[PDB]
Amino acid sequence: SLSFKLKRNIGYFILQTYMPSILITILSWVSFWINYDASAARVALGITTVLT
Amino acid sequence: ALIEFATVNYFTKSQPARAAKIDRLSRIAFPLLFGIFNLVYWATYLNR
Ligand SMILES: *[C@@H]1O[C@H](CO)[C@@H](O[C@@H]2O[C@H](CO)[C@@H](O[C@@H]3O[C@H](CO[C@H]4O[C@H](CO)[C@@H](O)[C@H](O)[C@@H]4O)[C@@H](O)[C@H](O[C@H]4O[C@H](CO)[C@@H](O)[C@H](O)[C@@H]4O)[C@@H]3O)[C@H](O)[C@H]2NC(C)=O)[C@H](O)[C@H]1NC(C)=O
Repeated sequence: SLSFKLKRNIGYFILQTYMPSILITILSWVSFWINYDASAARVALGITTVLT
Repeated sequence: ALIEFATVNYFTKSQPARAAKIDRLSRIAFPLLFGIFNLVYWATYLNR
């Protein structure tokens, strides 16, 4: 038996899937700084974030 | 740009002068910074 122990590099996944979702969550948080009198804006933020 | 808009909206109806000033400054700063970055990037990556 010849065996290999492979450790997966993570940088690609940081560039591809982790950073985008973090940024999308920050975007979601932006909603709380918009006056709660505006409905279209906040719902736009939330729905767009969910779909993204 | 989005955070700048959020700040402007936050300061609107409380300090309209500040919001207008920051919007006016951004209208110039953002394009100029983007153009400078593009120039630097293309210069440093087209000459290697
Ligand atoms: C990747 O995946 C593979 C597959 O699982 C791993 O391969 C295993 O490697 C380990 C060690 O590297 C193997 O274990 C070895 O077994 C030998 C034979 O075992 C006999 O003796 C034991 C009791 O000691 C009985 O229970 C068994 O039934 C056999 O009769 C041992 O001789 C080896 O050394 C042991 O004894 C010496 C005595 O001096 C000690 O110094 C050692 O520390 C150790 O205790 C060792 O135990 C195992 O069998 C392999 N798997 C298979 C399926 O065979 C790879 O290790 C893993 N990692 C990598 C990097 O590839």
